[PDB]
Amino acid sequence: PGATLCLGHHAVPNGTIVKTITNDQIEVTNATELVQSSSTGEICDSPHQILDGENCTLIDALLGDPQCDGFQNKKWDLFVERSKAYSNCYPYDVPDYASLRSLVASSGTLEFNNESFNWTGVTQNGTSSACIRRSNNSFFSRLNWLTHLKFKYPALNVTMPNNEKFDKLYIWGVHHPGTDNDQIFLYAQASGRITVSTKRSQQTVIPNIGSRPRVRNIPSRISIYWTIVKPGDILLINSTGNLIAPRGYFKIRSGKSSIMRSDAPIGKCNSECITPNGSIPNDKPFQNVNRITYGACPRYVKQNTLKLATGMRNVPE
Amino acid sequence: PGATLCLGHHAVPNGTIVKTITNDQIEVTNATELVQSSSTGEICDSPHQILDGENCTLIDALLGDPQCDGFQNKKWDLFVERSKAYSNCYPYDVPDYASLRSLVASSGTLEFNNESFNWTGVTQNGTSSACIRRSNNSFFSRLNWLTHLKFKYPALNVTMPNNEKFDKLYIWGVHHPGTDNDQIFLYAQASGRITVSTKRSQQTVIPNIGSRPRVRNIPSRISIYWTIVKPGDILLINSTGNLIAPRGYFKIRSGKSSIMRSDAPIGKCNSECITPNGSIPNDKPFQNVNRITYGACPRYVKQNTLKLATGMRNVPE
Amino acid sequence: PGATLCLGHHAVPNGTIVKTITNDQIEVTNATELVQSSSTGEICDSPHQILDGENCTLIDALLGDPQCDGFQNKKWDLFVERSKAYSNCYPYDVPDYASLRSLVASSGTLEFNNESFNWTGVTQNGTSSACIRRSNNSFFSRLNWLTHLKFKYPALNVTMPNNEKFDKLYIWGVHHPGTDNDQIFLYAQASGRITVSTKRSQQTVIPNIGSRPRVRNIPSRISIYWTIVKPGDILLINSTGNLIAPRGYFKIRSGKSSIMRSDAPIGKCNSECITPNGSIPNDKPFQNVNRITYGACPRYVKQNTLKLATGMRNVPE
Amino acid sequence: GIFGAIAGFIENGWEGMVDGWYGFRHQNSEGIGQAADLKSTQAAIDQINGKLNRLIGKTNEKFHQIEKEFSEVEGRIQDLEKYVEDTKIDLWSYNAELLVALENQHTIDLTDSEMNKLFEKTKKQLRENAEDMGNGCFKIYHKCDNACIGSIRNGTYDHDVYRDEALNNRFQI
Amino acid sequence: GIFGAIAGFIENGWEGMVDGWYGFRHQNSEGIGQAADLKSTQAAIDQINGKLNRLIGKTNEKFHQIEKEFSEVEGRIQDLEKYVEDTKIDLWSYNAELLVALENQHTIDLTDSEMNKLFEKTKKQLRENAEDMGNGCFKIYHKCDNACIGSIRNGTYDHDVYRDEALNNRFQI
Amino acid sequence: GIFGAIAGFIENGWEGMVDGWYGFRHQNSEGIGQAADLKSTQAAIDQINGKLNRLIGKTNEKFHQIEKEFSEVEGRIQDLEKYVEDTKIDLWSYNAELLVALENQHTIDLTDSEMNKLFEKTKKQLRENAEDMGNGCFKIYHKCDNACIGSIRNGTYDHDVYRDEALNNRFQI
Ligand SMILES: *[C@@H]1O[C@H](CO)[C@@H](O[C@@H]2O[C@H](CO)[C@@H](O[C@@H]3O[C@H](CO[C@H]4O[C@H](CO)[C@@H](O)[C@H](O)[C@@H]4O)[C@@H](O)[C@H](O[C@H]4O[C@H](CO)[C@@H](O)[C@H](O)[C@@H]4O)[C@@H]3O)[C@H](O)[C@H]2NC(C)=O)[C@H](O)[C@H]1NC(C)=O
Ligand SMILES: *[C@@H]1O[C@H](CO)[C@@H](O[C@@H]2O[C@H](CO)[C@@H](O[C@@H]3O[C@H](CO[C@H]4O[C@H](CO)[C@@H](O)[C@H](O)[C@@H]4O)[C@@H](O)[C@H](O[C@H]4O[C@H](CO)[C@@H](O)[C@H](O)[C@@H]4O)[C@@H]3O)[C@H](O)[C@H]2NC(C)=O)[C@H](O)[C@H]1NC(C)=O
Ligand SMILES: *[C@@H]1O[C@H](CO)[C@@H](O[C@@H]2O[C@H](CO)[C@@H](O[C@@H]3O[C@H](CO[C@H]4O[C@H](CO)[C@@H](O)[C@H](O)[C@@H]4O)[C@@H](O)[C@H](O[C@H]4O[C@H](CO)[C@@H](O)[C@H](O)[C@@H]4O)[C@@H]3O)[C@H](O)[C@H]2NC(C)=O)[C@H](O)[C@H]1NC(C)=O
Ligand SMILES: *[C@@H]1O[C@H](CO)[C@@H](O[C@@H]2O[C@H](CO)[C@@H](O[C@@H]3O[C@H](CO)[C@@H](O)[C@H](O)[C@@H]3O)[C@H](O)[C@H]2NC(C)=O)[C@H](O)[C@H]1NC(C)=O
Ligand SMILES: *[C@@H]1O[C@H](CO)[C@@H](O[C@@H]2O[C@H](CO)[C@@H](O[C@@H]3O[C@H](CO)[C@@H](O)[C@H](O)[C@@H]3O)[C@H](O)[C@H]2NC(C)=O)[C@H](O)[C@H]1NC(C)=O
Ligand SMILES: *[C@@H]1O[C@H](CO)[C@@H](O[C@@H]2O[C@H](CO)[C@@H](O[C@@H]3O[C@H](CO)[C@@H](O)[C@H](O)[C@@H]3O)[C@H](O)[C@H]2NC(C)=O)[C@H](O)[C@H]1NC(C)=O
Ligand SMILES: *[C@@H]1O[C@H](CO)[C@@H](O[C@@H]2O[C@H](CO)[C@@H](O)[C@H](O)[C@H]2NC(C)=O)[C@H](O)[C@H]1NC(C)=O
Ligand SMILES: *[C@@H]1O[C@H](CO)[C@@H](O[C@@H]2O[C@H](CO)[C@@H](O)[C@H](O)[C@H]2NC(C)=O)[C@H](O)[C@H]1NC(C)=O
Ligand SMILES: *[C@@H]1O[C@H](CO)[C@@H](O[C@@H]2O[C@H](CO)[C@@H](O)[C@H](O)[C@H]2NC(C)=O)[C@H](O)[C@H]1NC(C)=O
Ligand SMILES: *[C@@H]1O[C@H](CO)[C@@H](O)[C@H](O)[C@H]1NC(C)=O
Ligand SMILES: *[C@@H]1O[C@H](CO)[C@@H](O)[C@H](O)[C@H]1NC(C)=O
Ligand SMILES: *[C@@H]1O[C@H](CO)[C@@H](O)[C@H](O)[C@H]1NC(C)=O
Ligand SMILES: *[C@@H]1O[C@H](CO)[C@@H](O)[C@H](O)[C@H]1NC(C)=O
Ligand SMILES: *[C@@H]1O[C@H](CO)[C@@H](O)[C@H](O)[C@H]1NC(C)=O
Ligand SMILES: *[C@@H]1O[C@H](CO)[C@@H](O)[C@H](O)[C@H]1NC(C)=O
Ligand SMILES: *[C@@H]1O[C@H](CO)[C@@H](O)[C@H](O)[C@H]1NC(C)=O
Ligand SMILES: *[C@@H]1O[C@H](CO)[C@@H](O)[C@H](O)[C@H]1NC(C)=O
Ligand SMILES: *[C@@H]1O[C@H](CO)[C@@H](O)[C@H](O)[C@H]1NC(C)=O
Ligand SMILES: *[C@@H]1O[C@H](CO)[C@@H](O)[C@H](O)[C@H]1NC(C)=O
Ligand SMILES: *[C@@H]1O[C@H](CO)[C@@H](O)[C@H](O)[C@H]1NC(C)=O
Ligand SMILES: *[C@@H]1O[C@H](CO)[C@@H](O)[C@H](O)[C@H]1NC(C)=O
Ligand SMILES: *[C@@H]1O[C@H](CO)[C@@H](O)[C@H](O)[C@H]1NC(C)=O
Repeated sequence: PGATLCLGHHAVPNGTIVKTITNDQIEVTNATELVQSSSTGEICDSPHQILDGENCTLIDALLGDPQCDGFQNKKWDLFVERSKAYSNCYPYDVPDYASLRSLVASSGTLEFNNESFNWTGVTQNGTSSACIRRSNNSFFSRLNWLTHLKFKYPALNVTMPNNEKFDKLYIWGVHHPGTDNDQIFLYAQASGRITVSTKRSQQTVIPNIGSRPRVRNIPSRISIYWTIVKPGDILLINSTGNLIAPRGYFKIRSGKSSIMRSDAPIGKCNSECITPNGSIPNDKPFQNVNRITYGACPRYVKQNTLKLATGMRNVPE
Repeated sequence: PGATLCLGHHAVPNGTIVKTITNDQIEVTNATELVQSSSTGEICDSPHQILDGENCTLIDALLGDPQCDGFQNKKWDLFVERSKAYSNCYPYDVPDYASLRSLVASSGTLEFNNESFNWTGVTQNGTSSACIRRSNNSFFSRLNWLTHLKFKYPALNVTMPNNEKFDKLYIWGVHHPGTDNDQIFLYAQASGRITVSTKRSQQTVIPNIGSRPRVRNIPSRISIYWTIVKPGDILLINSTGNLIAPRGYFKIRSGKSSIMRSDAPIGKCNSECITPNGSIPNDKPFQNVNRITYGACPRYVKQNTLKLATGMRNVPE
Repeated sequence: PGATLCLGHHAVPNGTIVKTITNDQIEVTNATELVQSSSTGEICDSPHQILDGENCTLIDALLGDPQCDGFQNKKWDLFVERSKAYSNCYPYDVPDYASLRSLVASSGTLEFNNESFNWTGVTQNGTSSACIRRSNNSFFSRLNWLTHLKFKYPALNVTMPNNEKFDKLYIWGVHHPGTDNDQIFLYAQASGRITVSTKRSQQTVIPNIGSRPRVRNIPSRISIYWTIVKPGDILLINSTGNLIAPRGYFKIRSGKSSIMRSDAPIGKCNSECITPNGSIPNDKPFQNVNRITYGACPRYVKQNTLKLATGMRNVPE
Repeated sequence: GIFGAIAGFIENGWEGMVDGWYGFRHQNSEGIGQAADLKSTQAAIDQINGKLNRLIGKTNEKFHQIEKEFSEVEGRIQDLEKYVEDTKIDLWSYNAELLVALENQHTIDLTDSEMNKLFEKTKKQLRENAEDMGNGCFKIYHKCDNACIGSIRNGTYDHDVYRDEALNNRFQI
Repeated sequence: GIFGAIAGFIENGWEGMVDGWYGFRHQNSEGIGQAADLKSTQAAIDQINGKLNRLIGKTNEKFHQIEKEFSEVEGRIQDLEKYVEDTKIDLWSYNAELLVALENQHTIDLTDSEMNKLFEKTKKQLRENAEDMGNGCFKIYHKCDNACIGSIRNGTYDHDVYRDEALNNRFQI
Repeated sequence: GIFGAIAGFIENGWEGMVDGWYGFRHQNSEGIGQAADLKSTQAAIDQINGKLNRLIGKTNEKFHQIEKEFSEVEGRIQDLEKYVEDTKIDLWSYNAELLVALENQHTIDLTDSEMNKLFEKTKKQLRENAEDMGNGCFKIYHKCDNACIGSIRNGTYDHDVYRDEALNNRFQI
């Protein structure tokens, strides 16, 4: 009689299809998903310091638009800009807006030390009806609108040395008045010229009087510029009018910080990876949620699923 | 006596050499080429809408150089620029020529709606002997050369609102006269200043009188600029002379369109992939014909051949 | 009795750990390192023509700062800039410094032909106490500081045609005086305007009088610009003052040349691959020494070791 | 599939083997039984976990990068920003597609190998006391009760004990 | 080569087998013959076509990109445009070189595997009626006419029918 | 490991075999000996050198590139320069990690294959004159002096010479 001894392997009733080198569809006993394709919809507030911009662009908070006063001296790992945000101070533009945005975002701080600039000969703290702070007329909190003292605007030549261990980032601007009358009213001469300089750099700007289409009923404009002053170097503002001067400087750091456009609500939760659609788990090596990511994230790929076999070929009865 | 039963495999007299992980030269029974390395020499006119530039750069057709009048309002998947092409109107330059070229190319249309600009106070439709249209003196078809009316050039302040659902692309320019005399002759004052503006942007340009080396015997120059005006925004041209004004706007779309430099003839044929050397088949996954491609194309690699084995190792008798 | 015949394989007492697809730690009999992770510390002077900048940036040698006179007409495969280097002539800046640096570096030559420019009406060869050459006051060797002749500076309009087979690269500049007095002293009129032009291009520059913080006790500045003039084209300098004119042109080539920042000493040795830390051997396919390389180099990767098994699995007794 | 066991000479898997990946079925005088082989099962599982270790939970930190969506037409610099990101994504997508396809081919083959190794080890153990039926089963030419079958599964089977009995049954007319 | 059949224990291929990739040659009482095995042949061919499906006709559409040739020196922005494209091309070139070399190693090995599997299946079928000569051939120890050889090629050979005859011829002095 | 020989049915390697990678140990009437097999050894070594040829000394020349370190904050264009290089380095780092892991898996498997092939070739050679003990060793059922063992190592062993003697010893009670 004897006996029979058979060698075999298992199989399952619920197989999954995977791709191989030789065959785009072969059934295996089990598999695991390698592409993360969903989010909860929320930006988790840990473990990164999230700063919700709310109504303010980063730039508006930098300048000191009055609805952004809560943002003074704050820090962030990720600054989140909302699409509903809007400016509500003096209408402005920034040549190379994206570069200023990027470098502030990347520095990750709005820390501002004031400095005593020698503005003898002019009227400081100019205000306007387009930049309201508690029903009064006001201005950009970190800028200083200089006008004439007794219908006289003497030639300015103000120095500010960097004797510190770190870089100073100076934000300043140029008023472009709406009419020739306004140019005389505010500065008591025909359009000036500004020249901000250091030992390594110089930026000269020409004010240009004229009407632009009204933004919040204001046809004048301010053009914002910036200057980085290194240790042992000196800031030098030369002007004969139209200067929107700095009240001080921003510290500029390096670090992990950045900025992201998103409309996701901020949650009380912990998640290393952030996208504009919400935080995503980072167990998987790939994701197709968003090409824009921050933190320890799976790498973005075009595929929406990639099945890795974690079992043998399934061969049913 | 019994019998003999031998197991074997085939072989061929004409083997091919392939590369492997362990050996750069092993003979297999058969192989297929994975690098496409040839073209017929022709750009196939299907399935992409090809527009042969012939004598005209895209920019010349945009502006309305007189040999490019056939190109008015045309569309393209791929615009093809020829190396023999040349300009034959008023000598010009474009700061950031490449960016204007790119964005028009990518929009894929030259569709132009005219608009009734309020040019009361000046003489429109200025002409020149360097821009010939049917033996008469003429100008760029889409631009408007404004000169004095009765030796007077009043200050211009013309508005054009975008009340449409789409962006408008405005092309305009600044005349730089050859001499001080010509500046008075054409505009009745010393060199002006132009200021084209919107709610989000402003471009001011200074005309600069002086001689440049003659191009087609003309030492003056026009500098071309552009402006995109969004829905609910308004164009505003401020000027005291030297304005080469727009007659209207170009629609700007997004899509599949682009531009390619090539001297290949256009064929009556069907081919998904286009290079500057001609169309190429796209059966293979790689090609070494050109790094510049358009359509569904094999990916460019440095190798000129890559043999994939499609048979077993060849082991002759 | 019979016999016993055993089949086996070798093993070693000193195994090495390698990574595999299925196991991050498996012992093999032998392995070879694929990441080059060290240098001797020296830049080998062969087989590439190394030019040690020493005290001079490439730009200083281009302009002709007086400590850089040894560099006139020299060639290089790799120009090496030292961090100790400093300028000691007239304080200057270059808008787009990086682009001029890059294109000279890449051309790989400083070959300079002088040209006889028609400067009748002015005083050539202006000097200064901030640019010392053998205790005398001097200037940038390749530039020409034009001042008034008999308190008169006539309008300049000087032509220089490129009748050659190759491009000419012209380097020129604009003096920005410290005070209004100095502007009259040197040029006998109020601030001029320069306009360098060709058939395809024009660069107009506005001088801007004013004080900048002193660099080597000098508050004035020169701003350096450049112009490439093609075969059959013509250079044209228009000016009413403030021109720092060229004495001639640089040949511009294409080739293998470049530039590297390093403080490594130059050795008498042969090595195809150069990094800022010194030359490295190129037997291995990868390196983690520096992402900046020149020559036939291993590719930079983040890993500091990668062990390739060159033997079987080690299975000790 | 490259070894020829799973989806080859083993006609199909066993859905009723739920305690291991590989195993033994027998018929003898005491009935018909089944048991898992732990060592084979663990060998395949360890190797698959080795792959998973390299792929699960090994992500990389990025912080400030470049802009990848744009509200305005700009031309040159934006073309280059878009192109770089599109380039990056295609190469990573290629890497992910190739990884999965190679790993999957290799997982299918290593699982087949583990089956083949268990069959070969068992065949050697049985020496001249059994013949291979060609479908993963051995005809054992001697009385082999549950303790005997047990001794084969456990690697303790002494083939000399049954050799006389088996040779005789094997080479009979 | 990794299984040891093609370019191993099978000394060479047969140029005169033009109707399949793998097959049988025999010598018996009725003469000397040849026949292809379709199943082995198709198994290898299907797998190679599987690779071809992934590589042939699977290209990607690109439209507006960046400029990759330049008529003027420009410096910074052009360096970066050139660098990005040079970077892209080297990584794709690397991908293509590695793909071909891995696929080729694997094709050579799968074809060798298919040969080894056909040899192993045949060896089991013959049970104790034949011995392996070490060069891909079996010495069959019984009269085996064309229908018998046919039955081995077709998987219908009944080994019990010839077992007596074969054992006797095998273990004779 | 995929063939089951090295770190499988061969329990361990031999540290005292220093003249080859693979080899033979014997016990017979004249004593206990060892010898390397050159052909197996060379087959594995050639294949590993084939890999080394593709990896050692095959570097690529680059000259002027882009700047990769910066002394000033600049914003947009520098972000894009940094990003491109960071992108390039991660993809090359990925390529190097994957290469080493695949090549290593394959080297371990080809070395195991070479061992298995030498065992299989030897098993066939011995025909009915020996049985496999399951640990890489054959019990040879006849007097086999040093010249006989030599003839097996050299591929010249004539199995018909000892067949009578071996069959008798094999199937005795
Ligand atoms: C099909 O194939 C897959 C992959 O091979 C198998 O899934 C794995 O199964 C194991 C065991 O069931 C799981 O191990 C558990 O991991 C938990 C962590 O899960 C979270 O975090 C990981 C990433 O770190 C994510 O992958 C995952 O999605 C979750 O978000 C642990 O918390 C578990 O711990 C429990 O058991 C241990 C015992 O040691 C205790 O100490 C704990 O207290 C706790 O009770 C556990 O270790 C593993 O997560 C699964 N991996 C994946 C990728 O999904 C399937 O099992 C298999 N299917 C079948 C039918 O075989
Ligand atoms: C060596 O190895 C290669 C690859 O394995 C083999 O070449 C293949 O062979 C098959 C059969 O001969 C070919 O199949 C045919 O494809 C035609 C399409 O060809 C064009 O388009 C493809 C891409 O879509 C390109 O690859 C190709 O270059 C051509 O531009 C079909 O039109 C054919 O159809 C014919 O037969 C069918 C029968 O089903 C009918 O329905 C049709 O009416 C028609 O008569 C056919 O399907 C295949 O193209 C080849 N591939 C490649 C990549 O070249 C060799 O056969 C092999 N050599 C040897 C000696 O074995
Ligand atoms: C562990 O694994 C590694 C790799 O498999 C083995 O190392 C190799 O061993 C061989 C032989 O010992 C070496 O071959 C020799 O190469 C020399 C060149 O070396 C330099 O250049 C190469 C790149 O071109 C670099 O890889 C290397 O680091 C050196 O900078 C030759 O000069 C040698 O020539 C000598 O012998 C020949 C005989 O033909 C004579 O003609 C010459 O006159 C001269 O005497 C020789 O060819 C090889 O370099 C090693 N490769 C690597 C990558 O290191 C180990 O052998 C192995 N270990 C063990 C214990 O087995
Ligand atoms: C150049 O032309 C533009 C466009 O006409 C001039 O701007 C326009 O100026 C008027 C007022 O001077 C604005 O009228 C407004 O009407 C609303 C009614 O709802 C009223 O609430 C406001 O108080 C205001 O009076 C008009 O909107 C405005 N348009 C734009 C687009 O700015 C411009 O003033 C002219 N330039 C010069 C230098 O005069
Ligand atoms: C600055 O100098 C340049 C170069 O000398 C002046 O341009 C030159 O002007 C003359 C005419 O005024 C051009 O002469 C031409 O000669 C041809 C003969 O073939 C004739 O057909 C033309 O009608 C013309 O008279 C000369 O080519 C031209 N050269 C260049 C390079 O433009 C320029 O006018 C001077 N600037 C000022 C403001 O005067
Ligand atoms: C705008 O204000 C700046 C800063 O006060 C003025 O520059 C300064 O000018 C004085 C001389 O006029 C420099 O004094 C120096 O003192 C040293 C003593 O060690 C002496 O060796 C020098 O000969 C020199 O007299 C001072 O350093 C300098 N500071 C800077 C930062 O440049 C500038 O002149 C004013 N602008 C105008 C148009 O006056
Ligand atoms: C994450 O958010 C992005 C938003 O950018 C989604 O991608 C867009 O989806 C819309 C509509 O589904 C498409 O028309 C666009 O083509 C996408 N935009 C871009 C810029 O690619 C994405 O679908 C979201 N993903 C998840 C998982 O929620
Ligand atoms: C396709 O056209 C291009 C034209 O750019 C050819 O590439 C050039 O070939 C010339 C001469 O053979 C070389 O000197 C250049 O180095 C190449 N230029 C560039 C920019 O790479 C290419 O040979 C053509 N290919 C085919 C298959 O026709
Ligand atoms: C080669 O030189 C570079 C100098 O850039 C070294 O990399 C820097 O090392 C310092 C200190 O070890 C770190 O703080 C920096 O993060 C590195 N700088 C950059 C820009 O990455 C590198 O260590 C040197 N390598 C060798 C092998 O000598
Ligand atoms: C099969 O069914 C079980 C039990 O319901 C489930 O947990 C498992 O994940 C399923 N496996 C697959 C591969 O679908
Ligand atoms: C943000 O602005 C909206 C109106 O634009 C207002 O409803 C909301 O209360 C504001 N919130 C804050 C915190 O300013
Ligand atoms: C700079 O300031 C000085 C001193 O007040 C003055 O003489 C000069 O005119 C100013 N220049 C400009 C351009 O504002
Ligand atoms: C070999 O010859 C045939 C018949 O002429 C041909 O069609 C086939 O493509 C050739 N194969 C190779 C691999 O060269
Ligand atoms: C293009 O211009 C050339 C001369 O430059 C001329 O021969 C040809 O006829 C022109 N064709 C068209 C369509 O303008
Ligand atoms: C703009 O137009 C207005 C109204 O005609 C005029 O007062 C002003 O001078 C113009 N400005 C410029 C710069 O052209
Ligand atoms: C082992 O030892 C030898 C002899 O000292 C040495 O040359 C060899 O490189 C070592 N091998 C490994 C893998 O460590
Ligand atoms: C370089 O300058 C330093 C001082 O800055 C000096 O010690 C050295 O001698 C100089 N060498 C040359 C060649 O100019
Ligand atoms: C200017 O300088 C050069 C070089 O020192 C000299 O040879 C030349 O004669 C000078 N030219 C004039 C006009 O003074
Ligand atoms: C250019 O030179 C000419 C001729 O000397 C002169 O009439 C004109 O004013 C100059 N223009 C400038 C901007 O220097
Ligand atoms: C085999 O081993 C298992 C250990 O789990 C034990 O239950 C069984 O009794 C053993 N049988 C024999 C016959 O060795
Ligand atoms: C084997 O099968 C083929 C079917 O094509 C048939 O021609 C042949 O007669 C069969 N022979 C036997 C003996 O089964
Ligand atoms: C086996 O071959 C070697 C050749 O190196 C020789 O030394 C030995 O005597 C041979 N022995 C036999 C029995 O063939």
